[PDB]
Amino acid sequence: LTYYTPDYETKDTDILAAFRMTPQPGVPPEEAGAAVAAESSTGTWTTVWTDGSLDRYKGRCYDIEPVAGEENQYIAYVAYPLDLFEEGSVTNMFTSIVGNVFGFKALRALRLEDLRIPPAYSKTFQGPPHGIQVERDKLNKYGRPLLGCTIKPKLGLSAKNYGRAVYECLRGGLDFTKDDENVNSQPFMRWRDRFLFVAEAIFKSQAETGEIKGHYLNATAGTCEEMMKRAQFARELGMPIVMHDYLTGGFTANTTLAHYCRDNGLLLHIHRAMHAVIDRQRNHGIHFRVLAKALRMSGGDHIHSGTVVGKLEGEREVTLGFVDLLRDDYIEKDRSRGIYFTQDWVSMPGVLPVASGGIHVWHMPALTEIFGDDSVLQFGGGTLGHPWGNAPGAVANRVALEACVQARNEGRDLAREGNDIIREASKWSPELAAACEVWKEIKFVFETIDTL
Amino acid sequence: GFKAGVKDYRLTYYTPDYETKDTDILAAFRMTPQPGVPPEEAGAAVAAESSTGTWTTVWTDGLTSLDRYKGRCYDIEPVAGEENQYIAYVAYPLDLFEEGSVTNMFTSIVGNVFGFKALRALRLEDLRIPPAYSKTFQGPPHGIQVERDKLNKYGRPLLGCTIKPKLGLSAKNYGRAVYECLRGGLDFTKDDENVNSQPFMRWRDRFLFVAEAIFKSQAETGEIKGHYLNATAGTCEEMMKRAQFARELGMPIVMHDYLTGGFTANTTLAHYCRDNGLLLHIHRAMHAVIDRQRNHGIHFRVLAKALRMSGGDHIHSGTVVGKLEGEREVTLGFVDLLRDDYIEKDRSRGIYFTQDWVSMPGVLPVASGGIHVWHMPALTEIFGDDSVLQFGGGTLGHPWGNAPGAVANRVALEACVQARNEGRDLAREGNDIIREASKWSPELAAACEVWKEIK
Amino acid sequence: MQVWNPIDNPKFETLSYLPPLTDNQIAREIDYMLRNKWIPCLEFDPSGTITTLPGQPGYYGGRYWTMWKLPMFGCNNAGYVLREIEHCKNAYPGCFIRVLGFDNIRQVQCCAFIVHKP
Amino acid sequence: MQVWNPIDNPKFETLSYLPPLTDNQIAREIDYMLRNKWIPCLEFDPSGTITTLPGQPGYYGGRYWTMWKLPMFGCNNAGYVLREIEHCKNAYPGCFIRVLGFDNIRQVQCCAFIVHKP
Ligand SMILES: O=C(O)[C@@](O)(COP(=O)(O)O)[C@H](O)[C@H](O)COP(=O)(O)O
Ligand SMILES: [Mg+2]
Repeated sequence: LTYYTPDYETKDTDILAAFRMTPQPGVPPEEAGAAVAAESSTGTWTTVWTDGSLDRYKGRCYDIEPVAGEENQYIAYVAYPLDLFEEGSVTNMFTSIVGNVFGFKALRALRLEDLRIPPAYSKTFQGPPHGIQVERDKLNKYGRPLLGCTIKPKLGLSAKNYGRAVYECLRGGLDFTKDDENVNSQPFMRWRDRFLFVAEAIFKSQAETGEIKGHYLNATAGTCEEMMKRAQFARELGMPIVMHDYLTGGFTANTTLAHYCRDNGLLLHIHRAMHAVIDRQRNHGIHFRVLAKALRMSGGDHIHSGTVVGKLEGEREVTLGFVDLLRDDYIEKDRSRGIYFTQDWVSMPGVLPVASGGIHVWHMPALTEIFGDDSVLQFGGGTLGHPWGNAPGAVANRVALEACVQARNEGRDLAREGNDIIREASKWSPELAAACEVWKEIKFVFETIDTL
Repeated sequence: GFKAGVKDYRLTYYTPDYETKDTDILAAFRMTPQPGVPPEEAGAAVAAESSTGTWTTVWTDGLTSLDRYKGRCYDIEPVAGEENQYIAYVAYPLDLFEEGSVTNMFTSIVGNVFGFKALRALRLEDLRIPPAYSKTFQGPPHGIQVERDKLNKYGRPLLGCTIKPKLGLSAKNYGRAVYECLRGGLDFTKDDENVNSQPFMRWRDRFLFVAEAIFKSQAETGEIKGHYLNATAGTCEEMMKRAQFARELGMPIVMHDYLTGGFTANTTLAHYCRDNGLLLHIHRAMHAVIDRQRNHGIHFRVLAKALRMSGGDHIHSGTVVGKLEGEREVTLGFVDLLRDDYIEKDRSRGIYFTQDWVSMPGVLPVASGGIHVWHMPALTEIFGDDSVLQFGGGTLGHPWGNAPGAVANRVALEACVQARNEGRDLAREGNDIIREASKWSPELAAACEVWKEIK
Repeated sequence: MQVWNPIDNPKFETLSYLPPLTDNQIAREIDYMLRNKWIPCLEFDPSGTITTLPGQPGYYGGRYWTMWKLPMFGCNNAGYVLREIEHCKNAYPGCFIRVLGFDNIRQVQCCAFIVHKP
Repeated sequence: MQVWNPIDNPKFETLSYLPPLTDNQIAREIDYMLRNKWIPCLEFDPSGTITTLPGQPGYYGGRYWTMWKLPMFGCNNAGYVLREIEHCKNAYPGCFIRVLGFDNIRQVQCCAFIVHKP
């Protein structure tokens, strides 16, 4: 009746959010909606404490809908004034909206779904260091998706051996190479030698083929001083790109690094670790699209988006929606893909998506269709598990992609005629033939737990 | 030697008969797999994709010697009642971790295994840290005894209060209320987690006014007083600037948020606080998004152990009187995990492994959230005189003002302590002792009327 | 197993691993480009070496070429493009030749490939 | 439209874009120089390459040449200058030759152009 204004005309400088709620038996719905608004702001419906203007500092519920198909499920909408947030700080925003509403006992579960950030609040952030167009112009690569590979085994290899594999992999036809996310500095291998050996391998490989190559160097550390020390060396050597984990490291550290990278002209690659602890259940936690928006605001160039045919969960429509949210500039409302609000980015650069996690040659036609030529595809066991070696493995991966791109350009299908394309290509490639014979019947099909 | 192809995990990562060493890290998850997969394969899969393993056999492994860098599942126990639940146990070699980093330890155990398409849920329960990995950390800046020596307060729990719903206030009005509450008789005074720097109030002048109030309140009573100043920010240059200014004004304590800020910044702040001689107060926000549901997430007793090694002096722990038997045993156990030095195994209290801390300082627990005068003997008898009690609306709600509100709490606490130091039982007598003390103190009256008895 | 030859094996980016291209293939992409409304253009250069600098990330030498005439704005047939290529081949017979495309809405190129070698 | 040849097209500063110069043109500027009371001088060198340094603004290599004899002070006829050029051409037949001028009031040169190529 108070924290529930069923007519409030939302302004154009307000932040909006949408929760899904599971009330206890008996509690009326329009009563719980008003409790979420207050428990996320002041914590009262009376004026016993004010009389000190309030009102200009309180959130209000302005709509309620029932979820079709479920007898106990609702959607609540809440508006928040602009003067409640500090400019240029994601930590504050997260603390102010979600930091007490998930322990309310009168409820059984809660899940945040979407958020609308107005242009009057987005202009105070810096954003991605370079973007999409600038990186393509720097690397001089147009017309096709990029390729990459991760090194294995994880933990156990020395530095000379680590560098001997990068060269053979890089000399075969790939573009990028990466360190596992759990490789920082360990007794069996320290970082300052790995950097040097990787640099030597990169130079030797570049001099041979005649194209630009790179490798993502990990910069996660336990203190800020060490993290900043590990990037100045990479700047000194002339390497073009670095990597950082933003969920186990922090938002404060990620923002400091993004500023440094913008200042000194480097490229940033982000990894999403521990995220499955928050967004896997369909009735508790925070959806991944909110974290994607937060990262785009904080700063980054690449981001993992997941596959749909690998060893880890992921649905199609949902993915198609958030990928559009990540890359585009103006997005319209569409409830059939999980979009609740219209979003405007007022000229802010985009972010490249990345797909990785148990994939091989008999999966190219599909990937090439779900994602356009504006993504990066990674293959770790698909290159180092080839019956011959790392160079023969890399060549087989590039030929498949070239054949798929040519077939797409000639005006043929890809969902209906895909196996043929691969076969007609193995007829003239002695390396592609070997790979196809090893992984013919290896797929992953289970029941989805986070349907929609 | 190399055979390209795919194999099973239970062929190299399941060691039913393994004797653990004294430099190993142990874990314990509860799992619920999908229809089709036997339990053994599931356990083996977790150990593999968390130590050293992929999905299709690589050749670069015949030049590193495994059986020296791999994790192993060595026990699986079914859960009574449930039909598809089991407890697993994994062992991790010591050479897999970087010294002095909590970020690394977490990235490995919990990183990319809670999202496999062959499971439905997962939950981490406990961890055993060997005494050879802990000696590489610093721990809390000061501890328990050193802080008590610094403040010169013995024998009783400390008191505090928080500025409740009172935003949009100017700095001068904030300082006036702080001074009134401090002159009332309390010890500490908090802030508000959602207050860093906003158009209605910036931080420098708020710091100035609070510092002005503290000295003038201290002069009239001859006791040491303090106030927590929030230092959470967006970059690492702002946080350091605020900490340096707080040190320059000569304040004794600061405050930080460690779940939404990160581990790296928390470790940096702890190092600075140890170097320059300050106290650290830790607030836990957003924790309910992880540790609430019973079949997915991470239990709080692991985050407590991580906070103790990264560094801190105070931590929130919640109240334990509105619960019931059976429960509150977990809370009493993980309080002991925070304060003691040697904890033995006890399954009834939710302890899975024996933990030794080899001479590391303790952490003071904090209880808060809706409490008034009638609850004093219970809290005194449960926690003991090694905690901090925080009052909210029970101080600013007095009908006479803010200053008389603290006198009632002080009198009640002193009466409860005196009653305990005489042999009287604080559990059965309870409501009776408060009434006698209310007879010769007009402020305890007119407060024992707004708030009724227990039962 | 066989061994990839490391001696004197240069590559020229996109469509360099597939078998050699024919004139039919060539006049098939030019059409794909035209169907999406993009502006063609030609470039030539006598070398393909890449040079770096001591300590400047993101700087390389040898990325710019020489423009033939001007971008073919308002072109709706492919034939014209093929004639212009023969003119360029006749003019300078000791240089590489490349074909580009342009999108004015996102301000970025869209494709590039080689059609003549010395 | 036509295309400007980018291959093997060096230039030598002033008066290098106009059609080749004749001896009449040559003995026309020498007179213009003399009418304003300036001092002639000759210089020779076997190369014209320019070299830079990593991080020093305003430093280039290859700006100094070799002086023939000495500046012709107190010269009032052109003929003499033309004879001296033929002597220099006979002496070193595999070098460039330049003609300069000098103003002692502002302390600066006034003109320069090439008269012989290998
Ligand atoms: O560590 C790994 O398993 C990977 O390198 C894949 O290796 P393989 O391809 O060799 O299996 C990727 O990091 C995961 O895909 C991360 O998952 P997400 O993209 O969901 O973060
Ligand atoms: Mg990995």
